[PDB]
Amino acid sequence: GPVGYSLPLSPTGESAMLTPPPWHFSGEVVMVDYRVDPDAARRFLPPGLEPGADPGAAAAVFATWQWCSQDGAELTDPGRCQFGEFLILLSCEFEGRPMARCPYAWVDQAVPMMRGWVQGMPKQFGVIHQSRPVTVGKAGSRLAPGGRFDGALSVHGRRVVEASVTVDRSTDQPPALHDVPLAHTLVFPEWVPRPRLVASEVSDVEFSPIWTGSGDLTFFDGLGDDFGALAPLEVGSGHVFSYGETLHGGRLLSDYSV
Amino acid sequence: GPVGYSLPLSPTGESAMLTPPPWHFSGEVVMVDYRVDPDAARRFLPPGLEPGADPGAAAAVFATWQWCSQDGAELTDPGRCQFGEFLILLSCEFEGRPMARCPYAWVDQAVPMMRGWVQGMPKQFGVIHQSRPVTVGKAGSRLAPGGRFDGALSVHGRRVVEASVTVDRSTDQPPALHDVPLAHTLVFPEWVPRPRLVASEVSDVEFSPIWTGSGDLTFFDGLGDDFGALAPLEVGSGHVFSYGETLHGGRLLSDYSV
Amino acid sequence: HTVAGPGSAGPVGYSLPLSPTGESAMLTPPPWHFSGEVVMVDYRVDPDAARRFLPPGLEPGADPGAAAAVFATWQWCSQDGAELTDPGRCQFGEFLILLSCEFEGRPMARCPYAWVDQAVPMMRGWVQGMPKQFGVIHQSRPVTVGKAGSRLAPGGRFDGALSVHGRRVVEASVTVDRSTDQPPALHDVPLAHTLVFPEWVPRPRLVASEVSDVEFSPIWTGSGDLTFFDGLGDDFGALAPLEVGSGHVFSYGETLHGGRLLSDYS
Amino acid sequence: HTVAGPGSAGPVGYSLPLSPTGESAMLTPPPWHFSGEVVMVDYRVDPDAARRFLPPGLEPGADPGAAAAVFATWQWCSQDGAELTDPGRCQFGEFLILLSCEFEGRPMARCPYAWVDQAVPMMRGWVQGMPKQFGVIHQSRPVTVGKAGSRLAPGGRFDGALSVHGRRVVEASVTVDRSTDQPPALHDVPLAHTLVFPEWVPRPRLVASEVSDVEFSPIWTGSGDLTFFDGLGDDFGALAPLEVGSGHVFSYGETLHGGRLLSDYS
Repeated sequence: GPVGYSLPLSPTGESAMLTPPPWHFSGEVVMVDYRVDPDAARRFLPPGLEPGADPGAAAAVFATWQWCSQDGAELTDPGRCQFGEFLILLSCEFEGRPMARCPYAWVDQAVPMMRGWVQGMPKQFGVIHQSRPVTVGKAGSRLAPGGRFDGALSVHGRRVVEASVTVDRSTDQPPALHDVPLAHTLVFPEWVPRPRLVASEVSDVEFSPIWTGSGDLTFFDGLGDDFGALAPLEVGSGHVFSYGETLHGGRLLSDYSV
Repeated sequence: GPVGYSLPLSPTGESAMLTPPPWHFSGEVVMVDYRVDPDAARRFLPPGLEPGADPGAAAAVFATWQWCSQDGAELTDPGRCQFGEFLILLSCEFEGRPMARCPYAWVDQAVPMMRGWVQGMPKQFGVIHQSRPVTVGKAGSRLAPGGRFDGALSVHGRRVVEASVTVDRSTDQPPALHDVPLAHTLVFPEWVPRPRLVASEVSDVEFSPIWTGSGDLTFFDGLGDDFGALAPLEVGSGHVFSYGETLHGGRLLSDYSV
Repeated sequence: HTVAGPGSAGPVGYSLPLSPTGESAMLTPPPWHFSGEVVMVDYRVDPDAARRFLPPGLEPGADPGAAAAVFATWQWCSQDGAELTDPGRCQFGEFLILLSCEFEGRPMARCPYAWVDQAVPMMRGWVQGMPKQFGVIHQSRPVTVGKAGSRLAPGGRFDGALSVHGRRVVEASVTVDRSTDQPPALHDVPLAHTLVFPEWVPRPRLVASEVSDVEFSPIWTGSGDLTFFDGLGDDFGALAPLEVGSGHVFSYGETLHGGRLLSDYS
Repeated sequence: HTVAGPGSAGPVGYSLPLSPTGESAMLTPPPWHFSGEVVMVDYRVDPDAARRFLPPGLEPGADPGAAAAVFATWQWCSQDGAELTDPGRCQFGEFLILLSCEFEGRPMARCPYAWVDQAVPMMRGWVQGMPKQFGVIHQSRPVTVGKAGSRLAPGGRFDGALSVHGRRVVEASVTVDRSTDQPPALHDVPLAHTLVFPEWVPRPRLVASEVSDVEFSPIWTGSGDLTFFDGLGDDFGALAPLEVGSGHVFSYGETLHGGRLLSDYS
């Protein structure tokens, strides 16, 4: 019968929408650390995932990614290997180890959306805009003190998040929530339901120098009251940097069996 | 902990991308029946699904849909309740009962894509164009003898299917492959794998008068050799009609257990 | 040199890009035929605000406060019908504002703002003086089978929405009650546009679009709802509804031929 | 009446839509600043075919067969920089063909075809005579961390693709070998355009775009590859490569001010 890593199944397996991991990623990030209501954050954490050592720590993350499979084949089709993304990250712990929970994420390409659900990452579809550094001319900012970088998310035609970073300095200190394991819930609707708590296993994590400065972040109505509960109480530092990793698969944290 | 019919989980369950079934559909269809190589068709049928009483019968189906949940809430946001689709259908049987297998499908909205995978329908993302009947002016065709209606699919920026129907007459005979149960394979990649063969349960199936005439159908390179194997040997009748149904859930055909 | 014509040298075309045979041109010469589906809401505008969008030569409407918000989806083609076989090339959606005005005692409509979702109609709009910009436009379509939508029948509801640069800026709804053969007033009068294009190295002209073979389906009418939201600026905001009137759902056809000069201001 | 200026009556603006304050206009007055990333392939074109795209006044290039296929992504803003805070408003991608030509002994480039993926740049292109249509344009970006891409270093590969109306019509690749400070010839000369807009109720002018503060990063050069596919018509097809030369990857900036008249054909 037909086969494949994913649908659609086909006689040779080549038609599958997704390729088996590992996948490599190289991206550009614009990120704002912020303070969330810890009581609201707790309600997005499933059983086994406990409040951060700093329960109020969150982040809003804009990124643009290029990705490919182990053979690098997607790289020659920039239309197939690129996507933009906006995510929320919440600080948490599993058995005393710091992690990040991603309660919400939006992307602008279908393959990364479906591949997100594969790993338990709750990706939906949206329109994501992000400033890029320039090195010539005047139409933009440089990676240098005073440089400003903006991000915006619209979902279903409504502008729901805007963020800005004005950088002051370069550091080798990665933003905390972008240098911990991500703990997701693997679950898929039952058509004819055993959620599992899992962590994504990554290797070869690499950061450019991090440009950091002041952050600004605003949420707007249009995603519902549940999302609104994660709006910033206060906004902290912003970071602009490049990031790479190899994403290998999942490790089971808990299947909630007894 | 947070809940929901699907990701993202949230404290009240409202953030979920998908709503529980049943879902209602009302659509406009442009469909071409064609002859496929029966040996190529057989290779797309999983265990338990056997060749049609007419193994060579296939169809190419363009449709535009409006859909909503039981409460009808999506209908007031046309941007959320509409999508376009192109599908291939192959004739098959399960335990002596005629069904259709959908080996390939493309849609232009994320919610229907993910909801397709929920039901085992192998939807990917593409750009789908479809002619619409007009009732005034000269810029189009009427639902009347001589009226022509076109469909086109581009995937990753490549034009891969084009079809046309010129209708001759109205009938009350639904196209065979659009009036049988659909048999899908429920399977999702294993991140840390028990495919199931299922049929979609529908009710309240309704057709407009069917306008039927000559069909034309062309495949072009750009989807791979596996897809190419399903190219038409011969092209038969085309049909233009409206269609409604309520989609309730799955029934298990086989879980391949022993 | 740019007109295909006797002894012409350079490349030619009705529009850019010019090419040796003229086939490359983005636009085709008129006439163009249109067949569309409309969801329209009549509303009351501040007449003093409306007046400031009317160029010299155009006087306030017989009812100066009469306006309309118009959602439409179109199919179009040139005389040879060639575009109709490529639905991806011959379809677009649109949202327009219309204001009641008059030229020398004759009712017309001014379109101060329009958004479309395809480039060819956008440019062709500028050619005729219609001020089209790009946006995302959604519109309900009647259904005839199933439950997922409304029928053209009493109680049927039809919605429209416009987003521009990722902000939701107009939402409209009509719930129809009854059918009539009375076309909405602002959809059955000449449109008066201003022809002007930026100077790179301007002399505006007031023109009317000449159309023929105007055709309406039966008109389904009932209550309208209309809301403007921030994101298009205060100039646009001045045209927000004071009160919202009847909504209309109908099909429309016409042939558009070219422009007639109302004034070149000499 | 359409210029904001002393005693002006009607609505005003640099372009449509006109409005009481002029704020609604789709376009802003120049100058505009550009900062971009380019992936370009030099190629050999049929010189006799190229000649037919050159209007009177423009002579064949010193090397008549020299052409280029250019992929670029841009950020742009007006003098006040206001657009830069809305990345969704200030970015676009582009694919262009360039042909070598001369005006009165001076090297220039003719752009017979261009496609962009945003409406404002499309219209602003027509304003300056650059024949821009709408398309989908993809372009590799260098990476500096990780494995999912190429570095600006020997062996780095960068790709570009154009689809128009859902058909894949151009694909290009560069594999870079070495860095240089020598800008690609067709990206460091004035562009000579034809100003023409359809008449609704045409007098073309040959113009050059005036730019300042032209700036190149170091240029990464190596082998180029370039393939045209059917779907843009035979006029465009005539410009397909006979042979493909060097590819170049670099960053580019300039300020664009306005047009200079080369000939109004009087």
